[PDB]
Amino acid sequence: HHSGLVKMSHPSGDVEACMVQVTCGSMTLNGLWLDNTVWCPRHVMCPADQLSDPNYDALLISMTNHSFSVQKHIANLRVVGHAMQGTLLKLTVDVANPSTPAYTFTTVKPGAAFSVLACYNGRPTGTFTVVMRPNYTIKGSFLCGSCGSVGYTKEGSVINFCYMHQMELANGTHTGSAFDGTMYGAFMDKQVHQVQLTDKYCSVNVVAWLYAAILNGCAWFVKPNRTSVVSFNEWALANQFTEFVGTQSVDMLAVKTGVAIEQLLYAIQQLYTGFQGKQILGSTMLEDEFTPEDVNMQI
Amino acid sequence: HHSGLVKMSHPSGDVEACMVQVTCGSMTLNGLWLDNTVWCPRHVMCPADQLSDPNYDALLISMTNHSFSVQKHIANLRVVGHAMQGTLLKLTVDVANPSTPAYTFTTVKPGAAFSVLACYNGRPTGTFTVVMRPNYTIKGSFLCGSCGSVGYTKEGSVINFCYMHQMELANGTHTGSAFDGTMYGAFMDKQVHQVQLTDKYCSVNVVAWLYAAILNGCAWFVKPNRTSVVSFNEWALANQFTEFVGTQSVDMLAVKTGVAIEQLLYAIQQLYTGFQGKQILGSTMLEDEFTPEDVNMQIMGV
Ligand SMILES: *[C@H](O)[C@H](C[C@@H]1CCNC1=O)NC(=O)[C@H](CC1CCCCC1)NC(=O)OC1CCC(F)(F)CC1
Ligand SMILES: *[C@H](O)[C@H](C[C@@H]1CCNC1=O)NC(=O)[C@H](CC1CCCCC1)NC(=O)OC1CCC(F)(F)CC1
Repeated sequence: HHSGLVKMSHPSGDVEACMVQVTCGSMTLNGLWLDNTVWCPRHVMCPADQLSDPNYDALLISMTNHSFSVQKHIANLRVVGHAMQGTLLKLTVDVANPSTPAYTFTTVKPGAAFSVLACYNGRPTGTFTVVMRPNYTIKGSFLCGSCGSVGYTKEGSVINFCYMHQMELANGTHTGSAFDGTMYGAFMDKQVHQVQLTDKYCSVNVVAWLYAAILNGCAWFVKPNRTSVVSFNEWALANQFTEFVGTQSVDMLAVKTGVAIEQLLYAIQQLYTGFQGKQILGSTMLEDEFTPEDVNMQI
Repeated sequence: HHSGLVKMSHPSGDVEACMVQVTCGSMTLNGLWLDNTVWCPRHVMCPADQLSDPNYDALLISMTNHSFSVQKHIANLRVVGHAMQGTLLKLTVDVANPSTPAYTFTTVKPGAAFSVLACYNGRPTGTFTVVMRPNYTIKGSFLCGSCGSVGYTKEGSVINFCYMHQMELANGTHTGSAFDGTMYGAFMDKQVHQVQLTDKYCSVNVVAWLYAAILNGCAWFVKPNRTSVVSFNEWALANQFTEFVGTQSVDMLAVKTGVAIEQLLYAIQQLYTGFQGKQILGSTMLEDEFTPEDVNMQIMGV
């Protein structure tokens, strides 16, 4: 029995209408056009010469409004302002985006999922869902020209913008900025080798996934035994798991199933070292990319 | 090394602007509004007590234009005509959808992937990608209210509409209609237990996935040895694989890597038994849900 638990993205329509192309001299990439503001990565200012260690203060001083050009493919936009905020540019333009959705800015924490609209030359090309990993990188699919693609969640018709794509690490994973301008995971926007920390299992997501299993008729791993939040978090330090942190969302799953979070924490301690011949939701390894909210929504 | 080979859907905005709610008595579901036409599953006509063997032909005659209420959410639309085409209703409305995309109506074949815009009460809520399986079912996530949700691809500026959701089977998979009004597979729009055929591995997609592995620096499974297409296809009949049919998209993966299809058809015959402790792209079994087009786009960008 297919659980129907699949990797699901938000409808991208509201964001597609905000995507523009931004050019600065020879560099071009994607930006996000909200009201009279265009957001893009500041490295649009770098020539190919100096990608190893750009001087962003000197680059910005050297610029005028006329240094930037914004075009819409998904309108006639003139840049009337330019400023830096962390690793992002905040360009001001003269026309307001008529299709600006209600929005907010949020900084996601490890374990949370968000949707990415991948864009090339301001044209949306694909959408996928990613989980912010405990080492503050994401997987997903990003090729040359995708910088400035944005990640977002939704609450109603309210879009919470949370990610603007910046770079790929040598291991093929990715990182970007929040719209407060800080890079996820302290990475520097310099083309200089930087090492991701080790990845961990997102405990709270693993729990949701086993709840999903129980809801689909797979509960052989539920015993009466319990492990406390506090004991489990001590066990997790030593075994490559994140701190467990309960939510209203996870509690709903306990009520639906009759199974308590503590029972699954114990279950995870045992399953960590193997399934011993058994399957769960078609896997032989614990899965940590489905959040509690995914399981509530989809089952 | 992370491949960058992920489940990726088309941007759904072109399709969001076409989704409406269609109501007929008790039943409510989603519809697809293109120009002056609204398409929806015909069982919206069906009263809840008569779902096991509905007489659609008599249900339709009994309706008037006022029996159908159509609401946009993402105005009210006046129904000025109604007709049945196979398992779908074709409603005519007095306003042409001002945001109709260029579109076609092509039925997809097994192994082909498409994007789904899952909707409830005419409100788009999620998008995901599915593969039409050899037994004409799809996986995905569909709950009460999802009927009339649509699946599509986009080629150039043209959206191809290929799926309108109708039902969930006992094993949790799903099926529906093509926009010519046929149901995929044998299925009928009757709420009755129905025999779905045995599933199979999608050979061409397994080859694309092996090519993605080669491109990502993982080719331990490649040997000089080859199996021809005709020989592989005869073997496939006895081992739960589809016939392999090459395409230009696969040929490009072969040109780019230097590895011939026939070397990968040979490899599949050896990897079917198991990988014997190794992995391919973080997998210990063969993956058949990524197409050659996916691999060309996501790894090479074509
Ligand atoms: C922008 O579109 C592009 C996106 C990349 C291309 C491949 N996959 C992606 O996600 N970003 C870059 O190409 C990025 C540009 C530079 C510009 C100067 C400031 C810093 C970013 N370079 C990049 O991602 O290269 C990696 C190399 C390995 C590293 F660890 F050093 C980080 C930078
Ligand atoms: C329409 O929105 C709905 C979508 C279903 C509900 C649960 N998941 C889905 O994908 N479709 C139906 O409910 C469908 C309607 C009938 C009405 C007469 C014409 C033919 C289809 N019935 C259906 O899917 O029955 C299933 C329910 C799930 C099951 F496992 F119990 C087997 C029968």
